[PDB]
Amino acid sequence: EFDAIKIALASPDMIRSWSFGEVKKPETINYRTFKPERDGLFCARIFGPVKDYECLCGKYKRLKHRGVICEKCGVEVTQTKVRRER
Amino acid sequence: GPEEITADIPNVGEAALSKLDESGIVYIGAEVTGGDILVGKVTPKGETQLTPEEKLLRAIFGEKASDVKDSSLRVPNGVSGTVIDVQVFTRDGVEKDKRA
Amino acid sequence: PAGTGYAYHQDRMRRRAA
Amino acid sequence: MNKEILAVVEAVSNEKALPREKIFEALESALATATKKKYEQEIDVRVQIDRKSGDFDTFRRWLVVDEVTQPTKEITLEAARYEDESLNLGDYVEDQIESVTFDRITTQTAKQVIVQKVREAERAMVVDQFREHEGEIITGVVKKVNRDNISLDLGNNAEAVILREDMLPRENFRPGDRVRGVLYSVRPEARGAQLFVTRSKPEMLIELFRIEVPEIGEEVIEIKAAARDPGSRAKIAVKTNDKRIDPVGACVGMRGARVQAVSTELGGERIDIVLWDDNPAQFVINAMAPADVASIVVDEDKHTMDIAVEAGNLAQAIGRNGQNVRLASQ
Amino acid sequence: GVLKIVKVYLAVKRRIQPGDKMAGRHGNKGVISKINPIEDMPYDENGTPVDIVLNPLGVPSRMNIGQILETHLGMAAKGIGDKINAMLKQQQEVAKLREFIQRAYDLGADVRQKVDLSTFSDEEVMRLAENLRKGMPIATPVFDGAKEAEIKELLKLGDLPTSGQIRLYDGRTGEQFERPVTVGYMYMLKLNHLVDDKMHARSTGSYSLVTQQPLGGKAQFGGQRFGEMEVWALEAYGAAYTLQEMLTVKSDDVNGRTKMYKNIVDGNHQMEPGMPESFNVLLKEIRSLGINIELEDE
Amino acid sequence: ARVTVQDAVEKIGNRFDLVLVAARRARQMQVGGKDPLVPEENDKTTVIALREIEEGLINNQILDVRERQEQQEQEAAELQAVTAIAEGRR
Amino acid sequence: VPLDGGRFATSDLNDLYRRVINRNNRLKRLLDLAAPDIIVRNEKRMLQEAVDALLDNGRRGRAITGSNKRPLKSLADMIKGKQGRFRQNLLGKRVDYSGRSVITVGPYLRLHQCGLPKKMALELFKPFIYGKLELRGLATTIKAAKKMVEREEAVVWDILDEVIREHPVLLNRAPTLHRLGIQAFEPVLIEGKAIQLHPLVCAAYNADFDGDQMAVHVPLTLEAQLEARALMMSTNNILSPANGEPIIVPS
Amino acid sequence: HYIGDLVQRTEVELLKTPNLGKKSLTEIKDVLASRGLSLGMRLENWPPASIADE
Amino acid sequence: VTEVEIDGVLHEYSTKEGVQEDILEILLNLKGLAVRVQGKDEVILTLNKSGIGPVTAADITHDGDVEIVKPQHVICHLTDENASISMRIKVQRGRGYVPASTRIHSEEDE
RNA sequence: CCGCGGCGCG
Ligand SMILES: [Mg+2]
Ligand SMILES: [Zn+2]
Repeated sequence: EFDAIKIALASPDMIRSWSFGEVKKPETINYRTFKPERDGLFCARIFGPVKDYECLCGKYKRLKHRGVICEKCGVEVTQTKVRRER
Repeated sequence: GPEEITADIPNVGEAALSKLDESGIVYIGAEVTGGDILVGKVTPKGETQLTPEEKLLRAIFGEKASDVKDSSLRVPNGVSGTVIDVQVFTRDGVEKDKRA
Repeated sequence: PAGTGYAYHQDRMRRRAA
Repeated sequence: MNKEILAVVEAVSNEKALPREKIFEALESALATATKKKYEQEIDVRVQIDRKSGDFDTFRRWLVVDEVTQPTKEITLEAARYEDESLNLGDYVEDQIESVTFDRITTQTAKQVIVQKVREAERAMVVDQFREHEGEIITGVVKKVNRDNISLDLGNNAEAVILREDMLPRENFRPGDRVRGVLYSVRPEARGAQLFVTRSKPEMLIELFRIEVPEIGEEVIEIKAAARDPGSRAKIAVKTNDKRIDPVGACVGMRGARVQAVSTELGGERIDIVLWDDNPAQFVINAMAPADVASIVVDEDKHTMDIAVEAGNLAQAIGRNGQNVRLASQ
Repeated sequence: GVLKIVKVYLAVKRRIQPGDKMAGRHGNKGVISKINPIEDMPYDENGTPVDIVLNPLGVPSRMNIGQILETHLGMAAKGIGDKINAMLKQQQEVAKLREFIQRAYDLGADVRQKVDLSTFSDEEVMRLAENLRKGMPIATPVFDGAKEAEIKELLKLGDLPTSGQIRLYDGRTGEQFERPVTVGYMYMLKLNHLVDDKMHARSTGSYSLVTQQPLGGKAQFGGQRFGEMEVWALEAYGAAYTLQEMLTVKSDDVNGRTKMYKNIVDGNHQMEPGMPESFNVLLKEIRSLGINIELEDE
Repeated sequence: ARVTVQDAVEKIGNRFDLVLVAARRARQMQVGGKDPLVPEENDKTTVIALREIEEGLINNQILDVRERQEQQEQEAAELQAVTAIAEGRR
Repeated sequence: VPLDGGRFATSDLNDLYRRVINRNNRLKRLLDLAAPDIIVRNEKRMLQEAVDALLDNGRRGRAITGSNKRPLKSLADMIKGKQGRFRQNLLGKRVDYSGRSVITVGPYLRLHQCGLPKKMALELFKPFIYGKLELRGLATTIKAAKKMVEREEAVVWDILDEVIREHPVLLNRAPTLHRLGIQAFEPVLIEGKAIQLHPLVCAAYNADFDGDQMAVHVPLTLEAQLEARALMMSTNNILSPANGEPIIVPS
Repeated sequence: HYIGDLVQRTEVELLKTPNLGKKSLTEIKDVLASRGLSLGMRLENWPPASIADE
Repeated sequence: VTEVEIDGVLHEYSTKEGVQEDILEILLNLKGLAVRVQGKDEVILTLNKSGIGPVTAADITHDGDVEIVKPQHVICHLTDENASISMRIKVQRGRGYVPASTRIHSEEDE
């Protein structure tokens, strides 16, 4: 699905165009309820849900719940595989 | 929560839960094959939510086990043979079973 | 583009990418 | 006493929806079955369990027969004289009574079976709302996909199912569609009872003759016939009661109010109502609409009429597959 | 932070099985190939079947002549015990044994070892003789090996040919070989490199988590690891589609393998080219250093 | 049975073209079933192609001409099918 | 990773990101306090060098402590060296549908054939088994076929013989040297855990019988079998690719 | 006194004594659970026709 | 013999008081034990004996057609005053060589 | 599961 590969230095604006948010907290995972903290090195609104098509608040567990972002958690309703590339 | 050894594993046949004693440890000298179970071990699954089953059946039974995550030790594949020995240590200040 | 795939790639650069 | 049974009965969001003793009877019988399965001797249990004050009890049924039926707690005529000469085939008196059981293994059996009994109580509430009217014009929306049918994760405390022929074939009940109709058959489906939305039956498409016009259901439209194909078309004779006006337009709506709108939920069908009159010739001529009758004859000595028609623009007089003539004679 | 430990000890009575690793005392390393029924191996004129068949062709190449001498001694050694076995079986008087055993231990040149059984006992002598039934054990200091003539002399104490080779008969054939063959009693070891725990195979199981390849090791169902040398070895053939298939479907393409798994059970064998996400992963790591890298087109 | 491919190699003067045409031919047998052009001895389609190519009656262009005539025949058949469907209303 | 007892281990990169974000937070607080220039220079220099270590471990700052005295794995570590990404994971992969064991001689075995343990055949070719039993109708579901094959009914062996009778397999010795270092054969089923091999091929492998191990891979697609039978058959290669000497010498 | 004597009576005729307790009636199910009694067994007097060891 | 049911034992790798051998030596000795039988085909043997001394096949209780070709063959040795040895021996008629591993095909009674 | 070192084999 390609014919050539290009390499170059990046611009911070297009770098943040890759980015979907800034990390702000050094906290990795909440203890005794192993979920990521907001704006941490692991996160859901920045990176994605751990469970497929299940928001952190868990008010959407359905195949036709697609693309919508909850008000309780800014988390999409999509399979976890997107976290490999986001 | 504290993990616990028990003679009870869900979603498995009584053939698997037959070599065990009442205390969850296989008998001395029982023949065993690959894929079999050694000791039933369960870990706190975490409530994290309450369902109508957890609303009522837990209340009806009064048994607060209630839905628990399995972590029992299973025979690794390929190896087979006979159990020769069971050795157990418990941390000081902790209860002990009959085989001890 | 060395072995049997050369015959495919021979078609590949001929038909398109040309 | 335990009083946890009383608390469960007074939970009571799901407890009060069913009977207050629904948990003390159905779930108690499920627990008794789980305990009997947990017992190597499979004693049939007629659970004498009550949640009046917390005295959770049980009872083992005798299953009294002339054989070893329920042999763990069986009775026979070999003790009939010891049972006051009342032992025969059929009785299920209390042979014994259980007391209590924690039984974590039977708690797994409970997660397998008593949870299924909670689902069965949900099914009992589902059947009480899927066809609560015993057949009426209700709507339905599809949310689940199933093969060889059209599933629907819809309301009415249950699911819904649409057959490939009971619904619109070209537009099945799927994500982005809705159905409306009447179905008096609501049997036990998978994972509990379910409703039935089928917008192709006569009670779905032909029933629009009294729901489409502004005065159709108010006994102001004498709809003499209601014939319609499943989500395909319709050509039926609908008149006006005690009005003597042309009700073909009334059944078709004013400026397109009931022509393309009477079967919107049925799959988007195109229909054409017929006309009628006080004479026996105009009705026969119009019942096969579109039909052009230049002559008419009828015999009163036999059940055979002569509705003459042309053949140029009268392709619906005879019909390629019975589209207007079939709904004409009736 | 731990409540209890449960230790289980389990035991396996594991026997020999062809393909195992076998060796002696002189670097004559080898592997068992086949086990055959008793009658197939050659047997002497006295009916006794030989146990081990070894290839003589390892001898002149590796210059391991010493094992031949050890074989001659082993044949010589077992000869002593057998006659002793014959003597004791027919319940002879102990003095007949004594001198015979006295013949054994005074044989050879002026060795420093001197023994006299007449000073030992009677019943202890009988007990030693009974313990002696399985061949009279011999030893030699490292740099003091007994001469060949001494070996022949000890053979003369036995009743075996001087040269140390016997005519043998093959069960399949039933005829003498054209050249007599040397036989004897070898001492054989056993090695922990068992074939059974070396054997391992993997159809399909878990994968890595950081990337999506199968693991290694016989434990936890590891797979074989395909190295680079043999990648160029396939590249030496025209093995284009084989290399692409093996490097994409059965290694990286998560969606691809699932489709093929559906295809295989359906009787289809059509490969689906995909996108190696390990390359994508590496791509993102390259993207991690703030240097833009991208794919130009489709 | 079949042991080598030397006959097919001397027939089609390229080892690489051989495998390509054989793979195509075996594709038309295994998927979208047709008949073999030689009696078999209870073997899969892979060996069968080697028998077929070594008998000197399949090459690359033979497959090409057969496939193009088959596709134009099925295009014509689709044409009469569409015309018959249209005439069904007529 | 969820290790025992709810303890979690992770890559060193997590620690680098943690220290970097912590030092950045301290710096951005120090912007608001308006600390004297001596203080802020220390903050910016340790932040800069921590970022440097995140890009490349230990080259200047000697961030050699993850586990004690074990250097932390940096992004430069992630690519460089044998254990990086290219040589470790891209040119060489790990594959399924493969096995390994020790070798042995087959005297009755023809040159274009290889020995094969039955157990590897049953374990390996099960995807082919699942389809054919469903084709025969003996099985009904993948669950049914999987359960049936794991109790080893006597009927499965006939189907397994059928699917293997006309299928090629690959043999490869781990110390791979040259083009003959991999061959292809038509397997035959032999009981045991060893692998029989035609001895004339052994000279080409330059492999002894001292306990050498080698591996098996299996092609899947039609074109894969066609390439295997066209090229990597032993009968195809009887001359050395290096020079015109034969490679089938009795040894 | 014989196991075929208590089984000489069938699944009806073995009610010659009502002095058995409530648990004994429950214990009578064990005879039914034995698959040889309380099912209609009828020996000759002690032994049945299939209880011959000739 | 094909299987043994030594009383005071749980598995062949444990031991029992009063025996100066281990169970494996017992197994190999009875492996080297030979019997004669004409009529019956799945004969059952047993032995009960106390006292210090050698143990021979002649000490086995005999039967009608069950015979011992070499009655002086040593079985085991007892050393303790009160070490009553007891077992029952299961002997089968057959042909050829078969390993104990292949008995796993039973899977329902063993 | 994540990796460092050691040993052994080829
Ligand atoms: Mg070697
Ligand atoms: Zn959520």
